[PDB]
Amino acid sequence: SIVTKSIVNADAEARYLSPGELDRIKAFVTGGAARLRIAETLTGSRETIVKQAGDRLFQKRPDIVSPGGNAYGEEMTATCLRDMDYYLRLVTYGVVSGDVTPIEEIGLVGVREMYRSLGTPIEAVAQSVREMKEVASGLMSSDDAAEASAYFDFVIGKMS
Amino acid sequence: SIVTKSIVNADAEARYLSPGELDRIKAFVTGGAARLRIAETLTGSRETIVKQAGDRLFQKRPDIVSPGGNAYGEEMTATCLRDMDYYLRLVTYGVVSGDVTPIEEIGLVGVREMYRSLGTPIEAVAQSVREMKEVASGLMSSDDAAEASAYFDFVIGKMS
Amino acid sequence: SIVTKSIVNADAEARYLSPGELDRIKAFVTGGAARLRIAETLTGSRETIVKQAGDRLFQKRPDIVSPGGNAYGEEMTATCLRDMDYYLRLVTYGVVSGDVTPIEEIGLVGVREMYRSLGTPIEAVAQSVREMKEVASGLMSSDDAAEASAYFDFVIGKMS
Amino acid sequence: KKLTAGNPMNFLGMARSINPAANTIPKVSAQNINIEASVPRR
Amino acid sequence: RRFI
Amino acid sequence: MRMFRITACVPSQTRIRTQRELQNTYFTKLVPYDNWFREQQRIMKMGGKIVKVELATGRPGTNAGLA
Amino acid sequence: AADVVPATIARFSQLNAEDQLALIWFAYLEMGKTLTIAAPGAASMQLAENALKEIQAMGPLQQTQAMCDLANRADTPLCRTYASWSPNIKLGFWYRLGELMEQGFVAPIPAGYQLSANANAVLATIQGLESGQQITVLRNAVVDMGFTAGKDGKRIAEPVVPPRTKVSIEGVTNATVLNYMDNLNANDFDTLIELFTSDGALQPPFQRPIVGKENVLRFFREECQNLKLIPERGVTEPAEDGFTQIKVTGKVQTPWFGGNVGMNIAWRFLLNPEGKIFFVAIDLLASPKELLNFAR
Amino acid sequence: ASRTKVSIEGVTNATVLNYMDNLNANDFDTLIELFTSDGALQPPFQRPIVGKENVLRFFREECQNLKLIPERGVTEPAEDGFTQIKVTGKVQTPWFGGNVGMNIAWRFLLNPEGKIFFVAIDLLASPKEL
Amino acid sequence: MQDAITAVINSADVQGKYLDGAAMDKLKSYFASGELRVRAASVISANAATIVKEAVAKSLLYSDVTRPGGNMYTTRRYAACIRDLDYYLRYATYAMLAGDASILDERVLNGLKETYNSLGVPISSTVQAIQAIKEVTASLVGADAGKEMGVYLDYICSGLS
Amino acid sequence: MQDAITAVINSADVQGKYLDGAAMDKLKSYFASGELRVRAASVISANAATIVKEAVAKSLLYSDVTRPGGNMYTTRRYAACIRDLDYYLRYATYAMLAGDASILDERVLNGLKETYNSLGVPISSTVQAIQAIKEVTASLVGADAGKEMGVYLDYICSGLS
Ligand SMILES: *[C@H](C)[C@H]1/C(=C/c2[nH]c(/C=C3N=C(/C=C4\NC(=O)C(CC)=C4C)C(C)=C\3CCC(=O)O)c(CCC(=O)O)c2C)NC(=O)[C@@H]1C
Ligand SMILES: *[C@H](C)[C@H]1/C(=C/c2[nH]c(/C=C3N=C(/C=C4\NC(=O)C(CC)=C4C)C(C)=C\3CCC(=O)O)c(CCC(=O)O)c2C)NC(=O)[C@@H]1C
Ligand SMILES: *[C@H](C)[C@H]1/C(=C/c2[nH]c(/C=C3N=C(/C=C4\NC(=O)C(CC)=C4C)C(C)=C\3CCC(=O)O)c(CCC(=O)O)c2C)NC(=O)[C@@H]1C
Ligand SMILES: *[C@H](C)[C@H]1/C(=C/c2[nH]c(/C=C3N=C(/C=C4\NC(=O)C(CC)=C4C)C(C)=C\3CCC(=O)O)c(CCC(=O)O)c2C)NC(=O)[C@@H]1C
Ligand SMILES: CC1=C(/C=C/C(C)=C/C=C/C(C)=C/C=C/C=C(C)/C=C/C=C(C)/C=C/C2=C(C)C(=O)CCC2(C)C)C(C)(C)CCC1=O
Repeated sequence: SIVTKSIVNADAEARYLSPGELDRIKAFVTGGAARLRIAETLTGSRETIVKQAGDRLFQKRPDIVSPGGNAYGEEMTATCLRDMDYYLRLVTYGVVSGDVTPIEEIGLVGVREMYRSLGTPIEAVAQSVREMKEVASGLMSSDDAAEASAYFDFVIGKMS
Repeated sequence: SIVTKSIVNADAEARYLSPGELDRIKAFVTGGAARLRIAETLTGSRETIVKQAGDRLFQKRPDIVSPGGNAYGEEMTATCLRDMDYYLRLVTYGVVSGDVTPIEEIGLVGVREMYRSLGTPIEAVAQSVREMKEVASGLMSSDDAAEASAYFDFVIGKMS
Repeated sequence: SIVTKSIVNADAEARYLSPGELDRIKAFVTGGAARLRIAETLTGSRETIVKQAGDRLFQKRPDIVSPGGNAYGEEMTATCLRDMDYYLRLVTYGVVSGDVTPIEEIGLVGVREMYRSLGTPIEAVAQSVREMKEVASGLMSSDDAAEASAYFDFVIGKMS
Repeated sequence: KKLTAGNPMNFLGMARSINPAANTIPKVSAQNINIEASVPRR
Repeated sequence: RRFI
Repeated sequence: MRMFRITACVPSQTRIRTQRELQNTYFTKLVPYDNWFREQQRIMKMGGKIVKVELATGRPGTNAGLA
Repeated sequence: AADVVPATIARFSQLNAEDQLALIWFAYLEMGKTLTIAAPGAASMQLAENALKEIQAMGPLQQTQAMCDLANRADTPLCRTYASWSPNIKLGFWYRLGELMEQGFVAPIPAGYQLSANANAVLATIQGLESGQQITVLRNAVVDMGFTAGKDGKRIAEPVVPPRTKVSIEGVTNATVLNYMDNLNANDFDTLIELFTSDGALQPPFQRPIVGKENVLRFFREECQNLKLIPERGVTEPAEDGFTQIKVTGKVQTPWFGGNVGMNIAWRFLLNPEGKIFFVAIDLLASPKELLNFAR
Repeated sequence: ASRTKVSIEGVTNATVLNYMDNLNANDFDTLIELFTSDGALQPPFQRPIVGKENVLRFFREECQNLKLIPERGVTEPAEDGFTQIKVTGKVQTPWFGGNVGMNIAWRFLLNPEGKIFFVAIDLLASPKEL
Repeated sequence: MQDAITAVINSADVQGKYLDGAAMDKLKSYFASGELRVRAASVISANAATIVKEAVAKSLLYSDVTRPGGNMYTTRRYAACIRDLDYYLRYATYAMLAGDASILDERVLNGLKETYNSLGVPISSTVQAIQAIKEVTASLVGADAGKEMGVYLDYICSGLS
Repeated sequence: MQDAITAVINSADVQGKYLDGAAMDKLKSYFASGELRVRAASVISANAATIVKEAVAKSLLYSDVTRPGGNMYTTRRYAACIRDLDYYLRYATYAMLAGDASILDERVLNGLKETYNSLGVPISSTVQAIQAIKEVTASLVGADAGKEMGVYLDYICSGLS
């Protein structure tokens, strides 16, 4: 989390947390309720978010669900949607922890290698998350969306 | 080249070229005309090798030439055939040189970075080279095809 | 052999053997019959090769078999002939494997330290191997002797 | 300007002659996929 | 996508 | 971070060293998790025998919280 | 609660081995019209390349037996090799066989065969599905064929059916040619060679003349297995020294030296003034089909 | 002999006539323009050859100083717009085997534009193989 | 590491004897199999990524191993698993080329079993994935070469227990 | 590094062209010279130590450079000087085999002047020594091969001057 990251940064210098590391931990913990709300709104409409996101992706990349595409066929489209729900679940982890480390450790370290082996076009996986950010942004207030979008965009950037 | 490859192997050990290396070089120069004939064959039928192999590729991978595919549209399709032409020419460089380094230094180092930046599905490129290997093989005797196949397989094995 | 050297070279780059390295391996196994012929020749003539070499050396170096010489007396001179037989056996190993590596690992690493400890004049050991080379080269054709010369020379070179 | 090697214009005629067939528009719908029951099990 |  | 504690016996191949060498021949050391694969490969290529490997730090199966 | 894809897969599993095999063939025919097209590039078909060469090299009887073994889950090395492949490879492998069946490289389904009542209904259900659902059902129809050491077994095997007239030529009625064409299409080399003199010679397509009864005899045993050559028209005249020079043309309904099922062919018979053939020339006539072309 | 153009009975195609003139003239460079970018050529007893560069290589490597005399050829249409022409003649110089007395045939599959999309040179081998 | 030739040499050298008829036979047999090994090695290198792709799809994907709670869950661990298999195939190819498993003892089975037991990597699933590699390779290189590759892939499997 | 063959390939590659007839002529010319280059290379390697010994004797010994205070004086510097001459001969042999001097510009001459000028190595004396190496090896391999080796040893000398 933001706490582990601060501690690691401080232990790297063999020293106690600086004022700023403490301020941000204090600010983050006071804001815990807002983060838990965003995590709850995302969790509640996860089914809606992914399926709406999938349809938008296909309108963007009809090739991937056409003969020769990685997600072609019912079971493969279902696996592709399954992956969109994975990366939604990790985005809720990022929001509550205030840190993108849980996202990297679970779903972005070696992702490029995993999708290379499977033959999935990873840029289309980035677009899928770009769709979920849009769909999710409409289910929440503008400020709940600004914080949630940051963690979506980190996934988008890491998958390019 | 076979000469450069053995020289760099010998220089890396601060030694003169070994008798085994010198014998390999002697055989290569003495079988030189046979290799150049294979390269002449590939060069002269480059139009049909690329066209037929490209025609087969899009049948094997229709998605890449569908909406949202990297090679959708005649212009993108032209660049894909250009790329296949690039790789065929490199195979002929490897044939006459008796070594893959001319192929590697020109078109395989950083190929993953280049095609991921462009969004091209690299494994489909491996397929396109594979298709060129059949068309080329069917234009020459089995022994000649075997000599060229080694270099086709090297390109295929690297991108894939 | 050249097989291990190729693999060790390939494993340093965490890569498969390139076509050129595989071609070299194929040539090496084809020439195996010639390698075995030479080694059989040396093995079959080993007793006469060492005996004549010893006579030639002692005429050139009467000091070593004179009083105070390292090989003085029947017991010591027999041991000196045994060492010559050892290095002839090593040269046979180099022949069949096509490389000097078995010679280096069994008989040339730390060879100076051992003989200096025993009080053996290393230059007289180097001379003995020269004598064995002369006698041995007379029992086989020009090509076969030229092949075997590299391994005889290698022992001499490492004994300076 | 005169076309040079590597220029994809040199292969437009080959592209047009091949005239590759695009896939038909897919009719798949995310809303009608049961993700849990459809993902393969091996 | 056009290269012209 | 996760860390391995590894024991290895690395012999000498191409030289007869005269200084004391026991310290670099049979040793036990801590290796960061992210260096073990590379380090294990290097010891193997130098002819070393990996005699013991332990996960000194961290837990097996962790998904989040590797530090 | 439609759940069409798995329910359709359930129906296929109930069909007997014969119906399953017949169904997928007729599904292959619909591909591109009512069923989805194939994308073999999305499968690692190099895994099945060796198995596909073995089938091609088989006799017509063995080929059909091989595919019946696949549908019957019989324990054969091909079925074991089949079972180790991935679902996409399996489907792509069956696709290749269907492509070759149409190309005549592999033996076809029994002549004038008709899909059964149950199989046709399961086909129509597949025809109404969306593209993505079709491939999924098609993937699962074949996923279980071949041999797997475990829980598997079919109730009824579906053996292949156990199974020659005179060929008419327009303008040619020479018996010597008639015996040859009928003997050739009958693969009766032990009889066809007796129409060639001991010093005869044959010229295969894209080859030099081969001189010798034993040579010509061996050639038939090698490069003319299960080969069908149809003559349609010709003409007969004496040319020189009493030898008769007949030029009968036609078509070959079987791949041959890079030829296709629909390639026209020509024969130039040169036989003795007193009987059997001294020379013969065979030349497949080139046409928009130029897939038999080498380079230099 | 050189100062007379080639004459073929029953055929008047320019591409063929130019082909027969250039082939005898030995100017392979002028000869190969008649072939299409996709054009092929079938040497007798051999599989076809595809590619102008490859077709030329056969010409300059195997078709040196040969004289062929067209005798009588026929023309007919071919599918897809190709004009199929058949020409029968005789060889003079030794050629793929056979001297003087062989009978040659030249099956031309001409591209509507006029270029030689395919030509087949066949030696109708006499009862003596030569 | 020692190839088949150096193995025969070492057997004679440890006894301090010249290469006798039986040792020459072993050298001859290795020489005669050389073309077949180099053929199989060329095939494996061309399809190496594909071989691991299909072996994984056959033995690991859509199972408890890759679902949450499985050791191959997470992209981090999935990629780590793909790497291991990639190294197994390549080293089995070296061993096949060399005609001797010593390289497997030294550069594969040297601390690997204890690393796997420390991290909780399931040996059973690893052995099945390797066995799937052996099945996939045989479909590519034939039976004579595929049996040889299976010998050395089996060596790794039993090395991990 | 670039040899005669890759010089042809590179000249075609920079224009994006397959190898045409003229390019194949250049490759043939080099293939025809292969036997001469290989034979010369083996003779030089078998005589490298003696080539340098005679080059040193006639060009360096019994002069200011070997007397005390000289750059070749002290056993270390004498040994370094022989080692350097071994390098020049060995890389010239590489270049002669490759039929291309680019290896000399890359693996010999790069920074060589700076090295010698900072150490006080006499540039004229090393050039005279290399020229002596050129003379000696010519009398060993013949005029044709001697003149071919002369190109690449003269290339080094011109780099140093
Ligand atoms: C000689 C009486 C016996 C013998 C010796 C032998 N030793 C080795 C290898 C090593 N020996 C040591 C020992 C030390 N290194 C040190 O730094 C010190 C402390 C001051 C000691 C005592 C070590 C560490 C090694 C391995 C590393 C190395 O050699 O540098 C060998 C070679 C082993 C091999 O197979 O490589 C041998 C032969 N062997 C006998 O049979 C004698 C009875
Ligand atoms: C959908 C937007 C894209 C797509 C997806 C797709 N993925 C697979 C298969 C797998 N995906 C994963 C991913 C993960 N596992 C993890 O543990 C993590 C972190 C939580 C991730 C991200 C895995 C492991 C698989 C393998 C299957 C398995 O579950 O074992 C497929 C199927 C590929 C196939 O051929 O089986 C698909 C279709 N495909 C696209 O084209 C979209 C861009
Ligand atoms: C894949 C089939 C299975 C699997 C694999 C897996 N392995 C690790 C971690 C490591 N694997 C190794 C392996 C090697 N080191 C060597 O020197 C050799 C010889 C070339 C091998 C094969 C090592 C050293 C590690 C640790 C260091 C590192 O991974 O960089 C993991 C990760 C475990 C974790 O907690 O991160 C995994 C997942 N897991 C399965 O479930 C498959 C059956
Ligand atoms: C006498 C016991 C042995 C002997 C001597 C010998 N030496 C040479 C030639 C040279 N000797 C040296 C030596 C040194 N240069 C240094 O810088 C140092 C340390 C200060 C030493 C010891 C050199 C450089 C030469 C080369 C000639 C020169 O000085 O320019 C010779 C002549 C060899 C020849 O062929 O010219 C001889 C005879 N020779 C023996 O046999 C004795 C065992
Ligand atoms: C798009 C896409 C793809 C999908 C590709 C697809 C959809 C491929 C599907 C291909 C299909 C539908 C292949 C079916 C082939 C059936 C054959 C050869 C049956 C022969 C029957 C015989 C011999 C029986 C004869 C018989 C005999 C003998 C009898 O005696 C009497 C009975 C009977 C008549 C049965 C890929 C998977 C490639 C990749 C991924 C991807 O995106």
